[PDB]
Amino acid sequence: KILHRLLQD
Amino acid sequence: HKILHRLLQD
Amino acid sequence: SLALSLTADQMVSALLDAEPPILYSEYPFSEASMMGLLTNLADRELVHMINWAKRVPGFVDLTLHDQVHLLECAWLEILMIGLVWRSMEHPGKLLFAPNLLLDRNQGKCVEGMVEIFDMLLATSSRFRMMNLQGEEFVCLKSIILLNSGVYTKDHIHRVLDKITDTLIHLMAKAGLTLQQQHQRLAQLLLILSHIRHMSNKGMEHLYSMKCKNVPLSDLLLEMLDAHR
Amino acid sequence: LALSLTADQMVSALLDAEPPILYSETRPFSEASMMGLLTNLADRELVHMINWAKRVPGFVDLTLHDQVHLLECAWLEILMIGLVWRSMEHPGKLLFAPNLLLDRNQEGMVEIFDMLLATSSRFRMMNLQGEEFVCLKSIILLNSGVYTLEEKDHIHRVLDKITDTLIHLMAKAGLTLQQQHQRLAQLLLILSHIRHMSNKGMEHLYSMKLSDLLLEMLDAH
Ligand SMILES: Oc1ccc(C(=C2CCc3cc(Br)ccc32)c2ccc(O)cc2)cc1
Ligand SMILES: Oc1ccc(C(=C2CCc3cc(Br)ccc32)c2ccc(O)cc2)cc1
Repeated sequence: KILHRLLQD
Repeated sequence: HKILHRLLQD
Repeated sequence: SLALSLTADQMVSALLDAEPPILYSEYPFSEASMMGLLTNLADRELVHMINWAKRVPGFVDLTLHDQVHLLECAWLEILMIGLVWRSMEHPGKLLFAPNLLLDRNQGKCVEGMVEIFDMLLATSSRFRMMNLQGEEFVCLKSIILLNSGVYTKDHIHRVLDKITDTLIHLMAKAGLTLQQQHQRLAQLLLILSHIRHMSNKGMEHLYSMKCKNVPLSDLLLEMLDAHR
Repeated sequence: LALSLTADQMVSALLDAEPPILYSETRPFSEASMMGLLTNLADRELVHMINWAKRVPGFVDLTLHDQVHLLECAWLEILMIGLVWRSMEHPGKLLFAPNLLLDRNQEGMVEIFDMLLATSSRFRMMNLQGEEFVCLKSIILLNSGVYTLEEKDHIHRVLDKITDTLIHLMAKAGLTLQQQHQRLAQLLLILSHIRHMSNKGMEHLYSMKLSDLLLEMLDAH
């Protein structure tokens, strides 16, 4: 998920 | 009109 | 008038005496049978809700058209919060009727019912943890009736403030400090946001199986068509 | 952690975390074009919201799974209460972007439009303060998906803090204890309508189902 990735980056 | 009307008046 | 003059005790007693009765189901494992029993129950509950709404202080003062609008807007919310309240002393269960106890497994028959079931159970679990009182419940239910459709009005806000003063009074008469009074008030009202969510999710599912042919009652169809 | 910050520090933290008001992409036409612009705007607003949520006290203390779920549940709510906040001093119009004032007369759009307008009129009537707004918006993020092994008493603790934060602001505003409970109730009852507008807004979006991130947020419902 993009949302999970943006919460990481 | 509506059944809700009658039940609100009765 | 009539509602703004009453004390918090008179407000509570009025709401308690106005409480609708707990109806019984018809004397399930099928989609048709399941929705059939729920539809039949909800329709008969609506008739009692309308009369309960009449005995809600301030609701009478409203014009007929506004009374219709508020009921059309919050009828499923009011049905659900009542269900949640009935299911408090039945953890992991939903008490639609004294002769109709249901767990999340029996909601697998009807599409979308499982999701709403869990949200209903989570709400009942929250009332338990908060130890919600009946005096607080009747206040929350009256708020839903007056608030939910108020933005779709000055007098209604005044009555809402009265119920707010009533809720604080109940918590102040319970031995809670000022900090605990606001906080619990906030915790209760935030749940109404979830009740709104369940109603909207429940509404679109009812409308889904309305165009797809259980035959909803004429009253339910009217309430449902108010939400397009 | 974040459960030690005073009411002033809580407000300042939220105010400093405030995302910017993004611009959209001035002739006439169009319904497709209309929702094409709102989609492009919301998509870029999402990126700021995600990093805004990180700065929300207590949100970073939760697992990646819960943070995803909370944002998936309330992203449209947060967008709409921000929209309503922008359009406070613009009666009868919605400020989607500083270069985008839309009135009511410009499928299902106008129904939500009027609800958004009514919400903005309510903020104007109550004279909503920015300190109160950032509290409400943070409440939405934490409360919307809290009821959808693991305990969530931490979330309730932060919510109770924001409640105290809200009350502290109003006590400094010279409001009496009765006026403090009432307006507190008034603010939180609006969140019920904000939830409603989101639900109605959500279903209209996955009925016309273009942004990649939005598709993930939308499929969550
Ligand atoms: O026609 C209907 C069928 C069901 C509901 C209700 C609900 C509850 C769970 C549910 C799940 C789905 Br999917 C659809 C509707 C409903 C409901 C009925 C009675 C109550 O006291 C409370 C709620 C109302 C009217
Ligand atoms: O993909 C979209 C498109 C529009 C919206 C919004 C709204 C507002 C009006 C509306 C009406 C409908 Br019907 C559906 C969505 C929306 C919205 C966009 C930006 C904001 O800052 C706030 C909200 C969000 C995501």
